[PDB]
Amino acid sequence: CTLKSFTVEKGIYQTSNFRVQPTESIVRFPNITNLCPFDEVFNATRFAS
Amino acid sequence: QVQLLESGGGLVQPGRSLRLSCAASGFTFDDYAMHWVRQAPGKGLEWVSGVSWNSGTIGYADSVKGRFTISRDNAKNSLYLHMRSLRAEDTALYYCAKAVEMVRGLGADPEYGMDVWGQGTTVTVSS
Repeated sequence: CTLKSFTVEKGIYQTSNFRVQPTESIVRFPNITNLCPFDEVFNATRFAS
Repeated sequence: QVQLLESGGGLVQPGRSLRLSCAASGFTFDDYAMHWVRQAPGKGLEWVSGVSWNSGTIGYADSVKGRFTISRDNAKNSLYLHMRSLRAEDTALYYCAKAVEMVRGLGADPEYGMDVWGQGTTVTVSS
């Protein structure tokens, strides 16, 4: 299928490219320290008028 | 240095309106629950009203409920105290005090600890 022929003459041909595939998935990020103070708004004891 | 300046005093005939204003300078105005406390002439203190960090008032005194109206403004660091139905009895000094515990600094939110006190005005009413 590479030479586009049926009979193939003797030799050494190059056909394709051996390649390894990825295995899984990785995501990275440093330790998270800041969280938005939503509780102070949502859990506030008294809302404004 | 922390500064609590109040203004609005002056004799007004009974049946009029008054709008005291307290200015705060020297701290984060949004992490401290303000208070308004009166001071009768030659008598003890008497709590009037207050406001939490989030512009939510915490009720007024039993004998004053119905006329006073407090309002806060964190943008200008200004607290205001609208007053209605003025009467001869409503003559006293007025301090605006601040809480001590910052919000979420440790159960519930703090409201106690009136530590810093400004020099009060001399509101008086006469016919």
